Amino acid sequence: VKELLEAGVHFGHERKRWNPKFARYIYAERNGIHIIDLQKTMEELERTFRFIEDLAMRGGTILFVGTKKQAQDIVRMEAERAGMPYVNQRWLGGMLTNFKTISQRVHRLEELEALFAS
RNA sequence: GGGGAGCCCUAGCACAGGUGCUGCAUGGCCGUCGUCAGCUCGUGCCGUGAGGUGUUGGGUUAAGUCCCGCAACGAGCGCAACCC
Repeated sequence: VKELLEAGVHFGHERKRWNPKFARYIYAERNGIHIIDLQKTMEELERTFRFIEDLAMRGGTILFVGTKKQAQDIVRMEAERAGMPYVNQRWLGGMLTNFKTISQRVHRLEELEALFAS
């Protein structure tokens, strides 16, 4: 499934503007663009969804942050079904250092919903 | 009959007074740049740090007025509004 549906439509891309370490995950580089090796993918993927299975089998959440048309749409959609918060918007500065600030904004938006129903 | 009080007279005294200088010792009060849109606070991030950031970028407005971007998210005095 993973390997076989992946060759369905995605793998390698980008014109040789490649970061060193990333190309350790890479086989070939031809036809003009790199070729992703689905092996290391599935390695880091059994690992990934092991991590994800655990963290989801004790409750905790993780984000979906995507801000490029494509990605953007999907994330929010999936997020709603996934429950978890989505960031398809300007990932604002401080969000994960300024928790008290963003929480200010939140409580105020809750208050928007408050003073709106009155 | 005198002493005492508001009460005026004269010497003496402590004093008043002076629109005499000093706005380069000052308050207060007006000017003026100028209704020009300007001066900053808060957590976070960048910078060894002074500090920067926010406020530099584009369209727009009477406007730091609003939008877009965006390492920031906002917040106060200004502009406006509450006043005639």
